[PDB]
Amino acid sequence: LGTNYLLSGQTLNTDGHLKNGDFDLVMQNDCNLVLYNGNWQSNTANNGRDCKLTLTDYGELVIKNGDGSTVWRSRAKSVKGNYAAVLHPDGRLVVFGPSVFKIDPWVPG
Amino acid sequence: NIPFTDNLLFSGQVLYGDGRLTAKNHQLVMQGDCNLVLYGGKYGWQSNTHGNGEHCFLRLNHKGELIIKDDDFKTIWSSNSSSKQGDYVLILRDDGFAVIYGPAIWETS
Ligand SMILES: OC[C@H]1O[C@H](OC[C@H]2O[C@H](O)[C@@H](O)[C@@H](O[C@H]3O[C@H](CO)[C@@H](O)[C@H](O)[C@@H]3O)[C@@H]2O)[C@@H](O)[C@@H](O)[C@@H]1O
Ligand SMILES: OC[C@H]1O[C@H](OC[C@H]2O[C@H](O)[C@@H](O)[C@@H](O[C@H]3O[C@H](CO)[C@@H](O)[C@H](O)[C@@H]3O)[C@@H]2O)[C@@H](O)[C@@H](O)[C@@H]1O
Repeated sequence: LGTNYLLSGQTLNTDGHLKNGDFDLVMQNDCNLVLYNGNWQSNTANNGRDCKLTLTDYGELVIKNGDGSTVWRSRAKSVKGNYAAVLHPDGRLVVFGPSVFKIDPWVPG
Repeated sequence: NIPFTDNLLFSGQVLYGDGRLTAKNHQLVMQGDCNLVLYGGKYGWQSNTHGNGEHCFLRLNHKGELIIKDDDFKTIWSSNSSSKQGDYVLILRDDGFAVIYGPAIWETS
């Protein structure tokens, strides 16, 4: 996982961080997704155990407990594709998508 | 202006004079010789624009198009990935791909 972004299909596991300078996003053990120094939280403390942050192919951020039950969702959705949730240096977590261009250094093209 | 993050380039931000994005061993450099070069992956990548202009710069606009302009605003290279109006981000990912995502569909604030 990248240090400051999350891609669709990826998981920010329990006690995992996304960090950009002083802004520290934590998917906590108590199920609360907290953006430290960013005055933002999902407000889902004690709503489950072994909670994980995912990003759907429609650009929706989802918090699921250990059994895979949805605890919280960002609600905003767009077209099927590849999205990226980025911790902006000004202290906002932003979902961007879908992908419109890619540089591929793994294939000569 | 927006503060810089080593692996990110947001809409409006500019790279030039060997300014670059880095992630692990990967580097995406807007070189002084007007060539945009990705050093990394297996084969790397280049815009193949060495000497096509002077004092060139890279800029991601608010439609998701990534462009190399010279000192006189002559187009040197373009991603030709123009999409919906909004905020975009170019990410030099940990896996070597440099991907443009947008528009922004959700934010914490
Ligand atoms: O300063 C930002 C914000 O702080 C407070 O919200 C974040 C806290 O929300 C809950 O209280 C918890 O999720 C807490 O998490 C800590 O305590 C847990 C219980 O001990 C623990 O399991 C977690 O690992 C973590 O240590 C969050 O820290 C609140 O005061 C907001 O008003 C304020 O904006
Ligand atoms: O692995 C990335 C890429 O490398 C090769 O293309 C990039 C080179 O293209 C031109 O030769 C130059 O832009 C060169 O830049 C270096 O040399 C310049 C002078 O010749 C100098 O001004 C620059 O600062 C830099 O030192 C690039 O390195 C090629 O193998 C690609 O296939 C490959 O993908």
